[PDB]
Amino acid sequence: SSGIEIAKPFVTATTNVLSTMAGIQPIPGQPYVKKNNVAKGDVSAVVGITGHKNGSISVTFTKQCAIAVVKAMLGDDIQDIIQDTKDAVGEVTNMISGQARAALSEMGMTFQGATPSVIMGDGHTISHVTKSPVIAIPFKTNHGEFTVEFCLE
Amino acid sequence: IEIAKPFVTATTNVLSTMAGIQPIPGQPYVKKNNVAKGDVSAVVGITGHKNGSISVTFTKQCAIAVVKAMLGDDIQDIIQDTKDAVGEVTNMISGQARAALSEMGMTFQGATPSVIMGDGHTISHVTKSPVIAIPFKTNHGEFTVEFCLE
Repeated sequence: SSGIEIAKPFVTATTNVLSTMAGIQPIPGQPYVKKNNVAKGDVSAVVGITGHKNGSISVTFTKQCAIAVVKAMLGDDIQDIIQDTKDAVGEVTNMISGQARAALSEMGMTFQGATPSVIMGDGHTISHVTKSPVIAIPFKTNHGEFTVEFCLE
Repeated sequence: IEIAKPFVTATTNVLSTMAGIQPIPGQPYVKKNNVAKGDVSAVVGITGHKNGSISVTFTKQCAIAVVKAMLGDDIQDIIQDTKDAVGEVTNMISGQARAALSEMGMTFQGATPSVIMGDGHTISHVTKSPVIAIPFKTNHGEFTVEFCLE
């Protein structure tokens, strides 16, 4: 009904991508239906999906976690935080989209994926515009937290 | 830039019909920077003929004027109201732009939008294609629509 029942493909994709690319040992918590109208954080990414239903996948990182991801993927010494954040988080997001949609296809649901966007600025908010509930999955890592959100309508 | 025209048509039509605002389009250009900076943005993915995205980045002044117009000046919660009003505008820009694209032989599906708030945030499109930006002037300040296709 809410979409919480199909959280697994999104959670597994997120865990696998962050593990592989960043080595930050992501640990998902329990999915929940978001009751707040915003995700608040420091680096976010978002990518639309289309299919039998249309929706979106986002990830909102704490500053520490986004920095750790960028350092793990491109090296401890950060060349240009804006460009490297765009590139590293953008690739992570493309990979989460590809892997989550591959998992969904194996469950008989084909989705296409749009191009991601990366948002920066301390304490920005991102809000999904949808008639449906938004499902959030919080994560712990070795270097701070992030949350994955998705919706389908 | 011919491919920009459906996005300009949709933007101008939606803001006039829904928000009482007449945006004056400038010349589309290829972005040379890695970000668009602003106070309220919205973004919506598209798929089909190409995969891509449509975004809009507003100065605070312009975003407030759009939200007030759509809420009949009865803003009760700026966060919720911005989400709803800018979200609806973005949904309609996507729908109308894709209808105009279908008229030029390119069929696209649209994802659900997201609305971004926070003064001086940036949004960056993740693509190897060039990003096209269209500047607009209004009675309430500037905004820019960007899109990419790959």
